[PDB]
Amino acid sequence: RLEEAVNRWVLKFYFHEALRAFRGSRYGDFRQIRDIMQALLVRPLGKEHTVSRLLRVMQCLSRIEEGENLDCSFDMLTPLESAINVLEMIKTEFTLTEAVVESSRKLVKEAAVIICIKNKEFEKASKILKKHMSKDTTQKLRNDLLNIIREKNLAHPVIQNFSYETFQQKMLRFLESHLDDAEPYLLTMAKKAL
Amino acid sequence: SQETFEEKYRLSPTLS
Repeated sequence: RLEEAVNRWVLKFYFHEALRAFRGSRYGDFRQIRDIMQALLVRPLGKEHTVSRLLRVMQCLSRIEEGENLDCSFDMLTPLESAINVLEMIKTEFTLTEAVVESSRKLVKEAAVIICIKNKEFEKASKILKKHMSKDTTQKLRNDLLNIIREKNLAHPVIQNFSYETFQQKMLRFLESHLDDAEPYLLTMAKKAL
Repeated sequence: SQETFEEKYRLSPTLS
């Protein structure tokens, strides 16, 4: 009973510091804090609803933060494909409309294809474009990305102008908007102690 | 069923 409470305090504090690190573009720190949170997941945390929301947001951010490492897997799927799955889960569990998550779904799918193209993984880019963009977005963009792949044209403006920093900061901005504002109890007590 | 809490909410990548 006591350990659960502290465990949640600890998870929530490190969630707060992970966001702070992600928001400051300190991804090395983000990953170190992520690994601490990962190790916490095997300990009792109380009712699953008390932590489900922050954990979904942290899952999505963790997959986005690894989005450029195609030598990395969260599902036996490239990291940005995994993030798409988590985004769907967030839509359902957070009781969001399709319209509210549409522009974010669009950013992640476009990022998933563009990263494959940037690493010259044209076959992976093609399979991702067919799996996630066939049944959602516009035919001209599909056609543009297809032709970029067929021609291996990394010089195309869609590729050249893509910024992964901007992409993941936009993703953090959307994900954060669905979180409560309470400052973590541990951080409060640390301010009072110092 | 057999899914664990750590599995459902896995944060770190399985293969890196």
